[PDB]
Amino acid sequence: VNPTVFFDIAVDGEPLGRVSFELFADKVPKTAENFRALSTGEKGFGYKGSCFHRIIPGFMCQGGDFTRHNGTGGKSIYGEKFEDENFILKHTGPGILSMANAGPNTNGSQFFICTAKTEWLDGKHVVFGKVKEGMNIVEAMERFGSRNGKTSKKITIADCGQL
Repeated sequence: VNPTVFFDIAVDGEPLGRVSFELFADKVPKTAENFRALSTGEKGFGYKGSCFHRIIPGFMCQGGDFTRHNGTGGKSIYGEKFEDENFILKHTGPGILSMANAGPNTNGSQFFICTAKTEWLDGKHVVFGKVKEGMNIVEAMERFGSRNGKTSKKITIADCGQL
């Protein structure tokens, strides 16, 4: 079946709670595997200790830049970038997990958790999972965002792995 991965979220080092994601390996196996492996760290690098650098309430939470912590870095398990696998799945509402990118076929490690329906991203960003448990924790994280995306406290992935 599809893998489930968890993030344990901290706010300025204090524990907030746990989010778990279902990864749609049955429909986007290469994209799901990248996120899974970065969550376990099994390749020697990944998300543990990294931050959510951009949070816009009513839009999305963005993270995954574990090399420069500000949206300019990250890398995939396949190299610096990899292709758009397919666009079968759509941005249907809160909880959707989708890849950030900088143009066609530029996926790395950055991702965003949607907190609203974002249909204008359909066909441009690859959807590859959804929040399974802990959407309330995503809602709590949202409250530390701002209109321009800067967070008022440091939101980090204190631990992560596969359930």
